Amino acid sequence: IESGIAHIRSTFNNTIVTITDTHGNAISWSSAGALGFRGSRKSTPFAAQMAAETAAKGSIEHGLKTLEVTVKGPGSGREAAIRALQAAGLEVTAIRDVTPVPHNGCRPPKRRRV
Amino acid sequence: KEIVTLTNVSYEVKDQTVFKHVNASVQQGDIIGIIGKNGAGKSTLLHLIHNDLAPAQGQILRKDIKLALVEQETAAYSFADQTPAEKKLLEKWHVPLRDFHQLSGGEKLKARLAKGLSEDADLLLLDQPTNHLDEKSLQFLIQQLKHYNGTVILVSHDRYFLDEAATKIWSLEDQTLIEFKGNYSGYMKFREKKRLTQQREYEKQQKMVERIEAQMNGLASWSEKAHAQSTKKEGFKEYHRVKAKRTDAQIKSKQKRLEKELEKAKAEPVTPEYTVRFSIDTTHKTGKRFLEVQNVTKAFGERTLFKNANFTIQHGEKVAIIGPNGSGKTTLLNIILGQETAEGSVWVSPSANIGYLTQEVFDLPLEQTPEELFENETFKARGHVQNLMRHLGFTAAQWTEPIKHMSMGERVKIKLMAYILEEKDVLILDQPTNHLDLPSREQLEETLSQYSGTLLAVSHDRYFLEKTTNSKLVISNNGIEKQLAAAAAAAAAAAAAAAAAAAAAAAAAAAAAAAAAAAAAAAAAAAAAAAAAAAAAAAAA
Amino acid sequence: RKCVITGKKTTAGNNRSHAMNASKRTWGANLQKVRILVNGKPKKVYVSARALKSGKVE
Amino acid sequence: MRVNITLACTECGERNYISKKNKRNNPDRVEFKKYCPRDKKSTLHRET
RNA sequence: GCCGAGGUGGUGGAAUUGGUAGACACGCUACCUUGAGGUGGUAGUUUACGGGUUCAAGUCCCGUCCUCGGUACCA
RNA sequence: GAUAUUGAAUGUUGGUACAGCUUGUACAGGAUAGGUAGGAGCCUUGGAAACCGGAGCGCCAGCUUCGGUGGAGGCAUCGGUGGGAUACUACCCUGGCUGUAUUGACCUUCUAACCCGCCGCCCUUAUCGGGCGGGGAGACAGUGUCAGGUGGGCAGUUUGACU
RNA sequence: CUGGAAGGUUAAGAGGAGCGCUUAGCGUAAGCGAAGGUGCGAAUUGAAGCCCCAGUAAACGGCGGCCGUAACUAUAACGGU
Ligand SMILES: Nc1ncnc2c1ncn2[C@@H]1O[C@H](COP(=O)(O)OP(=O)(O)OP(=O)(O)O)[C@@H](O)[C@H]1O
Ligand SMILES: Nc1ncnc2c1ncn2[C@@H]1O[C@H](COP(=O)(O)OP(=O)(O)OP(=O)(O)O)[C@@H](O)[C@H]1O
Repeated sequence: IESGIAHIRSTFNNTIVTITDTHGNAISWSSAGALGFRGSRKSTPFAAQMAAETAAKGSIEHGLKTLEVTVKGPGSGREAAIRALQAAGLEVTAIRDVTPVPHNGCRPPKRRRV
Repeated sequence: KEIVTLTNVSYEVKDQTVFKHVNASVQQGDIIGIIGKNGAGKSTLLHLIHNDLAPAQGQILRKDIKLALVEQETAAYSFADQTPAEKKLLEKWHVPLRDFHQLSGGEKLKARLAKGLSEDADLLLLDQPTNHLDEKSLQFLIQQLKHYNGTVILVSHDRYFLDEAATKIWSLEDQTLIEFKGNYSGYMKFREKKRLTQQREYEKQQKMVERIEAQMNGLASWSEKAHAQSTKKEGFKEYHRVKAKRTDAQIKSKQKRLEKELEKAKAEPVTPEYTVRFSIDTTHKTGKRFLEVQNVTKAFGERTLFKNANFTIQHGEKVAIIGPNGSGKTTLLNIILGQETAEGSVWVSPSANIGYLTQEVFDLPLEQTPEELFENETFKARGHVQNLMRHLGFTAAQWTEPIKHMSMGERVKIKLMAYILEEKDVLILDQPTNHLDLPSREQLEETLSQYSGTLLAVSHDRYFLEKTTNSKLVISNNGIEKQLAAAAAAAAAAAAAAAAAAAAAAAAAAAAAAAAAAAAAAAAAAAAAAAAAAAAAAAAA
Repeated sequence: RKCVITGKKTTAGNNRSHAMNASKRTWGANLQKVRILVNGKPKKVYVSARALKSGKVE
Repeated sequence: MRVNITLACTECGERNYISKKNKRNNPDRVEFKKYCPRDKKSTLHRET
């Protein structure tokens, strides 16, 4: 294929990037822990850059070239992963900043120091 | 179909019954591997199936006659250079033919296993093909044996060689062969599971035995009271004596139930796993400087190995010496330690006590007892020094065998004990890890890390040296290469600096953008664009 | 329960176990009720499965 | 341990004799010359 | 008195003849850290006994002593 | 569980009975030589050198086939190598695809056997059963033989002597 | 008990490598011996169960020791194992 959508989910531990096909069929996937970083280094935006690089390498086989990147999850590695999809040979056209916002929904687990 | 069958095969020598009640099968192209402790008939079994040795009991039936026997130490092996398919093996592995006696130990098994593979064989009875091999030859073995005519039966001592090159395993154990098909990695998964089943069932019958003996003792201590506290009041003396009989009839019924369930159970206590404890001391107060080999040159007529290879190693460090096939590994230690065309200078400490280990097993005062061999001065010098060190470090009640009528998977162990008993403060291990066992080389892998320095560890393994390496001597073309790291690809000046600096500044700009995405608006964008383009420009050159 | 074609029925013999303990046991007919014309009409009687193989008209 | 030993002949192959020996004090296959009544003479026998 | 059980370092306690003043967790000692304690970090002390068997003994064996408990005189 | 009632299709992975043929280099070398025998010539207008495309292997050196441009050229002893000569014959089972016939196993699906303490009609004023017509299950189930496990639910029995 | 089941084992039925026995024949003897009949029979396949992995106690059942420590006169809130 030529076109797909890049789902980045960056949460406070991990930044998982799956480059999928438009009606949701994953070409290749790699996480920050898949690259090898096990500790807190999973949270650094360099691992998100590396994960976007590995997902870009995996996506260009049977292939695809022009992405459409959907940012999900509250984290840090969104900007480096969008930039690293560009520098790894792909094009990033649209940027959907879609973290799942509940309106009121379920109640969160308790705050931590209490 | 099968080709060779075994039934209740045993063997008797002057230690004890090595081997008993052995039931196994060789088939049409099985890759069968012997594992087992050394000295456990690992290669006596091969001489039984070869009919090289006649078994005391048991019937060994075979069908096809061709039995290729490739053993350890075939000791001035012949130079019948015939049936030239051997020379294909003798020239893939890069081994010259010209001699036998001046060859290193590394080449001679590759020149014996060569003649063994190609006489003609539908059945291979080979002892240990994985001693002194480099990985380009160790990998060549598996491509031989996968692309091979028939069945292979090997005694490996390798978890490495059997993950690729095994279909069955004939594990030798406590005097009994047991076979398991499929792999070696899942084989120990199978053994640990059967050990858990037998340990749970022995723990259950031992617990039940203690329970029924306790509830039998409580009834006895009641029957004694109930017999002694009768004849006092209320009812004559046989209404109360019958109650003692009523308890004492149960006290025997439960014992008969106990003995019957134990004769049906027959669940033995689990034999323990094998440990060595082995360790080391070498705690002598030592100086600093040990070995200065300057301007060395070694040649064999026109065969030139060393030329102007200047290296200097002092005390207290792990020196791994790696040669892929014939780098002179064995030759350097001889020309470190000796004369005979060490051309140049080899200076060594005069007061250092260099304890030497050989590759070749040809330095024994043969037909001597280990009693007379090992220096055992008075009383506990046999026990607390020596016999504990043997039995604890793999020996049976084998205090006096002739030491190469021994097992030959010992006699590396004899050298080893003679070193490590006495704290010699300098060791050089010219290929130790190949004759030893997966419980034997492991503890030498461990304690040599806790060893107090000055080690010269030649090892064709890649995983043994990961515990015993700080610096390397990679023998190569035109002499040595004293490495202190990987030292490949000639670590550079301009391009490496540009790459690391541009990547670190790139991660600076990326983290500065990604920490706060909407603030200090847009200098970071020009920064990252120019830095990424310049990184591509530097990597493009 | 006997077959209508041949006189094949339930007999009796022994359940001889190990230790040759003679228990007392019956032997049934593999009979398999099917539709056959024993008269001019079909009547759906018991048959046997020995007599059903290729011999008697369905 | 102590083992029952048959001592088969070599000229006749006939068994003809039993005595006991150790597996430790005599680990090798023992041989003697005894009388073979088929051979009607003294003959070297052999543990089998 | 009889039977059954255990007798190790200050403590509780594992050890199928193969190295233990102790191998394991605590105490204890000397130092460090702290204002001084505690925690924390570093190093340090012949198997109840006597006589064997053994190349080797806590273990295997023969005897003595102690303590738990059952089994008795008596109140 | 097998087997008998109990057969009709469509794929599957092994193996035969008839069949297709391809895969082959340690170095020296102009190269890819598996070896045993003949061997001084063969292939060409029913096409050679060369280019190109693709199935195919490859120890990526170079081979293998097929088709398409081309136009009379390839290729062999001998020359060299080295342990051994290149044009047919077979094999070697090292490493594939495709079809016919069965063979074993597995998955689906069908319906005509079997089953229906499902409906309607008739025998028939019958909650029996049994003929017909539908529906449902359907090679299962049930049932017979054979077998293993389970089985105090039941049965026959044993459970010593001196004192 | 309940659930799982990758794997080990595990029957009969299947399969039939082979080895006997007999025998025309070949062998001066000694012995070998095709085909057939027939006796036995290995490798392979072969479920449930069991081994294994989890849950279940208003299931069957089971529910500890010893040592120190407080103005002493004693116990131990406490600590160790
Ligand atoms: N020829 C022999 N005579 C008496 N005893 C022997 C002989 N060979 C070996 N032994 C004893 O039996 C043990 C086992 O010897 P075996 O034949 O199993 O060699 P192996 O152990 O198979 O070789 P490896 O040690 O490499 O496994 C030896 O270590 C020795 O103690
Ligand atoms: N004295 C000698 N004469 C001729 N050749 C020699 C001599 N010593 C060594 N060589 C050659 O040197 C080569 C390498 O031998 P070396 O001493 O490095 O042992 P190695 O290669 O490590 O083998 P191994 O690992 O079996 O000891 C061998 O091919 C050998 O023929």
